[PDB]
Amino acid sequence: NKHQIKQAVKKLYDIDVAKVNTLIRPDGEKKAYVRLAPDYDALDVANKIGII
Amino acid sequence: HKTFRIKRFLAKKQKQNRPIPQWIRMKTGNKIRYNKRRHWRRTKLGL
Amino acid sequence: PFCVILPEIQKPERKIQFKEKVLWTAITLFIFLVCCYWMRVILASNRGLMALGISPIVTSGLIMQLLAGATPKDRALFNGAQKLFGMTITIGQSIVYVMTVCLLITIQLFVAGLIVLLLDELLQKGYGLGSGISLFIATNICETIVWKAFSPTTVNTGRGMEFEGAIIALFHLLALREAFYRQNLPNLMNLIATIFVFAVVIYFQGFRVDLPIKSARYRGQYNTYPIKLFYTSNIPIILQSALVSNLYVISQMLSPVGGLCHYLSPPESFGSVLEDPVHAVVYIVFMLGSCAFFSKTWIEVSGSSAKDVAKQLKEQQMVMRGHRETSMVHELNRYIPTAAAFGGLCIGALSVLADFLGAIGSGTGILLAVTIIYQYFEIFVKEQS
Amino acid sequence: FVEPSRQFVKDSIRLVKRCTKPDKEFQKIAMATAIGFAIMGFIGFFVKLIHIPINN
Repeated sequence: NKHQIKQAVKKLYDIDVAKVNTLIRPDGEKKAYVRLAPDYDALDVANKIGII
Repeated sequence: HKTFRIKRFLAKKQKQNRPIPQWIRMKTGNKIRYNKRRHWRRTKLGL
Repeated sequence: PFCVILPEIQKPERKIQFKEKVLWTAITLFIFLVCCYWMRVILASNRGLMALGISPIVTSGLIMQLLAGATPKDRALFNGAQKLFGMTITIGQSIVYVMTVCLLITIQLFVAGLIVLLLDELLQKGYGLGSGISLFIATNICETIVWKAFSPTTVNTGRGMEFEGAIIALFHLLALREAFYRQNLPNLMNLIATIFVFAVVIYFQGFRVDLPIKSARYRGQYNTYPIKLFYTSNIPIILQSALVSNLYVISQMLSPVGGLCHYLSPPESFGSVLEDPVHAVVYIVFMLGSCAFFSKTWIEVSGSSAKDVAKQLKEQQMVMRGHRETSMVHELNRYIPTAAAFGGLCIGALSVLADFLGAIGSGTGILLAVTIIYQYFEIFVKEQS
Repeated sequence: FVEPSRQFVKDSIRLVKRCTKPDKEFQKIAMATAIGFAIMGFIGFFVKLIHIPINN
């Protein structure tokens, strides 16, 4: 759920989360849009993770 | 308007509607030549 | 209308084993090296009838191609037009030698008129050791490899015996002063620094951003489009900075290590030289900036920008995993433009590190050598399963 | 106004983070490349040591 996803993202990537939206894709996977805090650049964080 | 169970059934039925990988045709004892394909109009799901 | 009276030459159209190319195409350069602007020598050659013959032969091809681009009728004008400039280029260096009875010396050029013209077309077919870069690597590595063999074969002494070599001279010195003066034949110390340059460059050579790519029709295997960190062949980048350095020097000489204008000059000293940093630090700043400037502009003209790469991939029917065709460019733009700017900066910085450390080959030029020998390495590995 | 400079270096940093580099993998990849470079240099040394015996 959104609480668990937010906590997991915070712990794994050492960042702050503004909010989390979730959907369940028509292939059965759950997709989460994690909006980060304004003081965090999602582009730099994505580069740290490996994407983009 | 769907339930979670119906949607999961539909997702599984969607993930099964793909062609066989081509490299499976190269195996030593392969008898398959193509895929149990389902079309939304030609055959209806068990619902 | 007067150019349709010259025929052309034929070429083979059959598979050729690699052994023939590696054994036969790598030889016959000794005739040009029978005799083996001293700073300017690094451009093509050293002797001023032998001349160079590296730049003119490819220059003729460049001229003919640009004239074509400025069809069987034009095709017949390709191999025939090189002979028009073949005599001009040969006499061009000789007349330069004359300016800076001497007419009798022109008989020596009779043999040299056609020595390299025949080899120009033949070497291209086969393995792929063409574009004159095979000549450059052979001579550039030669000054590095035969440098060791020079010491046993050197006859000149100067002040200490050298006919018997200098690497092992325990009888001559011993006590023994292993820390001798490396002002001539630095063979003992420069090899220590140069191997460091070889190791660092190859490490930065393997840097690349791997972009996921798939066929637009088949589900299955995923391939990666490699965008190298340099992303530009070393010759396009380093030559554009080498040519301007040579052009600067020849201009000042016509109009600098001694008795010459010293406004702009590369630092050169054992260890470190520092009297006014306003000269040393400026040199690297102009060297780094020019390299990135040259590398960034090359992709805009060589058809290797992000826009052109996507057109190549669209032609080959390759797509990103979850992006449209139009989003190919944007993902390429994430890495391609900055790789050329930073890759050119890095390769320029490697030259500064190579020059400052005083490696074999005076630092510059070895970057060209290490890259090209790597360039044919990818051929070598893929041809061996 | 110096912001593009601050941009460029940052982008460079990202490239280095995005670029695949030999990490254990350093040993394997660097050793393979160094062996290839060494054998190619040995071939170059061998091919360019033929005209010397003319003077001895």
